Amino acid sequence: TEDLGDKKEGEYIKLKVIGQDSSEIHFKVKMTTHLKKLKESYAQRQGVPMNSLRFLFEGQRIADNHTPKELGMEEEDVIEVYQEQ
Amino acid sequence: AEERVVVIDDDDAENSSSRY
Ligand SMILES: [Zn+2]
Ligand SMILES: [Zn+2]
Ligand SMILES: [Zn+2]
Ligand SMILES: [Zn+2]
Repeated sequence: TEDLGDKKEGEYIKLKVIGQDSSEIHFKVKMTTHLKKLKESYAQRQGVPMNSLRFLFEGQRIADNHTPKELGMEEEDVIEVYQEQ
Repeated sequence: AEERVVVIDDDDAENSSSRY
């Protein structure tokens, strides 16, 4: 049931999140996942507030409720992390 | 530095090899 629930939603894509120090963490998300969950996980692993960071896709700000589908993201796409302005 | 893959579960985030 859980397995059939998962596959209806499709596959995970694997994104690479590149930090200010050029370190890298990959995240798997589904195409309809809100990226706030990625932003929060990344911030949590870096020890900093989420709102101290801005997350860009091809230079565009990623909103909390953006999804990979909305952004046109694909397997192996990159998210860049910068300090909030 | 070792490879790091985090699964955003939304849903079992344990297995980062997963694709569904
Ligand atoms: Zn890949
Ligand atoms: Zn691309
Ligand atoms: Zn890697
Ligand atoms: Zn599931």
